[PDB]
Amino acid sequence: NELVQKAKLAEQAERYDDMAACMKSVTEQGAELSNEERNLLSVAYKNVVGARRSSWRVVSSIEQKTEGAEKKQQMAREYREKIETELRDICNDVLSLLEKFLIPNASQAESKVFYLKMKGDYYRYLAEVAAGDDKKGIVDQSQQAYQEAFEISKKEMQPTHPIRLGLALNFSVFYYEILNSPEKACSLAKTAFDEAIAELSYKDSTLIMQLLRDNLTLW
Amino acid sequence: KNELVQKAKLAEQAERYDDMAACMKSVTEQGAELSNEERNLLSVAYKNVVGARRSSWRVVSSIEQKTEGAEKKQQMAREYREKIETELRDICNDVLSLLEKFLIPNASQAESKVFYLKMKGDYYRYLAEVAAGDDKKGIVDQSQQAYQEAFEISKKEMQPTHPIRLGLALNFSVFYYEILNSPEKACSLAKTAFDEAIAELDESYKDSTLIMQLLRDNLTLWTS
Amino acid sequence: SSSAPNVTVGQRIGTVYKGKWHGDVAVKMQLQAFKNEVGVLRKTRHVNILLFMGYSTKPQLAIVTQWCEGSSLYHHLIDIARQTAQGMDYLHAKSIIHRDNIFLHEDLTVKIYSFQSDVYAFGIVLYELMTCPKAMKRLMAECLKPLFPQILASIELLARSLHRSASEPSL
Ligand SMILES: Nc1ncnc2c1ncn2[C@@H]1O[C@H](COP(=O)(O)OP(=O)(O)OP(O)(O)=S)[C@@H](O)[C@H]1O
Repeated sequence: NELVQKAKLAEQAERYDDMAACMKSVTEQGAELSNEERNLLSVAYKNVVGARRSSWRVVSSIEQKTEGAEKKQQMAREYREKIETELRDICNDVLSLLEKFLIPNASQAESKVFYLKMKGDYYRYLAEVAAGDDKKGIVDQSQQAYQEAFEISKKEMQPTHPIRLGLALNFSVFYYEILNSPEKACSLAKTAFDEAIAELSYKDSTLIMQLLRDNLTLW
Repeated sequence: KNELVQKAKLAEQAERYDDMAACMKSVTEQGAELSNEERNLLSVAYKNVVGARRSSWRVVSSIEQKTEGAEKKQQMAREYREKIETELRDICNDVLSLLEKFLIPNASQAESKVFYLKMKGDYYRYLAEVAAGDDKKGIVDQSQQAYQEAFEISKKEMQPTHPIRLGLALNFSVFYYEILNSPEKACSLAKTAFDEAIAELDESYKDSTLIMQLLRDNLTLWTS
Repeated sequence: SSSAPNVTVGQRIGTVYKGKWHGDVAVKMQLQAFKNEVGVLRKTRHVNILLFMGYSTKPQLAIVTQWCEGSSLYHHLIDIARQTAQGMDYLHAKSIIHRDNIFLHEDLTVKIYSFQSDVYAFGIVLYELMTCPKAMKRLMAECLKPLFPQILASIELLARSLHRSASEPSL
């Protein structure tokens, strides 16, 4: 388990590129990531996209406020696509490993749910990055990606299991933001928040239910 | 020309400095005189691209010490440290090459010369903290030399309460205690430096205070 | 938004209880003794320590006091131990003899016969908190076996402690 240990280490240093890069390898083996290597690949790519998505949210904002300058807006736009290209390049690198290696090897309900949800998000990030017709195709790719997860876990996992909420949290975040349809968003979370409360891991569960609660009062 | 400064700012709002440093050294190669705030761009652009590698190096090494009770992990933890070492060495040699080649030689203004020479002495010190063998010793002197040249120039022309001169004496002192392990010389430099500023302390006063508090807080650390 | 993760009288305690007079407060719900302790206790004021927020006489005599939310002395180092010695020292200076409690507000401000009688019990409280510089132990032993302004000076000497250096800020 050298790659995992190296990734555990690249996390401690906060060098996230090496996190994913040595995590890609164990996925490339055709093996089924364990409950730990799942999380290590999860944080590995989350921090790599959080950075670019965080840079994009800044450069995009500047590009809006630069109505004055003419050539300055050119560079601001030029850099933005440079981040999106960096953002897209990492996303394609994760989805590809997903479809090729993880989901095909998946056997457990949590395994399939985790990887399709991972597929779902890595299409929601692409959606925001996407500008036009790409948005339609990629979001359409996004909706299918999550939906397979949601119908898997409606019955093939306990009502309180964290991914069931994790699938509920982000699937909904795709619902409101990308589809611009709060109605489906609040419906998904409310159903999801309700079924857990009736069924009310506990400390883990309540960590994200607060985000489930805040979403409901958000949209 | 002016576009490069805009891109560097655009890389310090996205908080991605590897491009900010890369754009800044590109301005350096022009060989002209970095403006008052264009120079500051170069410092923070490079100050952050290094700080990220140093702390990454710090934890990795600390794990190497803590992981003395194993072999494979220490080999990899040592191997990963050598990776952060090498990355840091490259960044060091990149900044210094600009300073000695383009910036220091054209450092016409006294404030600029002390700034760069301190920065050269500074980015030498980072090299020393990681360097172990005789390379450390070679780096130790060049940190000392560059620290000293700025130190002297600051006295000759620069006020004793300027942020750079204070930051120079705070940094130089950190070299004494950390790289050299001479807290007697550390506190003498730190104490004398802030003591002189207090004598002439009376926006201009605020910045000096932030370093001075760093100066005084450093002293209390070293005394006990 | 946000996605999944990575990796009036209110409540009662005693008499004492919570309150709501101009905000959540504590209500200090025999009568002759209760009034006497109210008079001595009500003296404290005009400080960052021992602050109140109201009072009550009927239909149930009580005192409304400011609330506190933090790791109280028992509920929970030197950053407050200075405050406790100072607050008791200052109150002793104003000639209030307690001869007898410490609650944290914002988790940072710890809020609280002769003066030495309060000194004897404070040494015990300090000892439990510490169980580190030797001066702390010596001060506690001396109190159990001086003048509170002397104890405050004793903390000042205990303030010698203040890892790793720190270079010019990254800016
Ligand atoms: N203003 C306040 N803010 C927050 N908590 C308070 C406040 N006043 C009282 N309390 C709480 O209410 C509890 C009531 O107990 P105390 O009044 O401190 O002591 P007691 O239970 O009356 O017993 P003794 O023997 O008199 S110390 C305290 O321990 C605090 O936890």
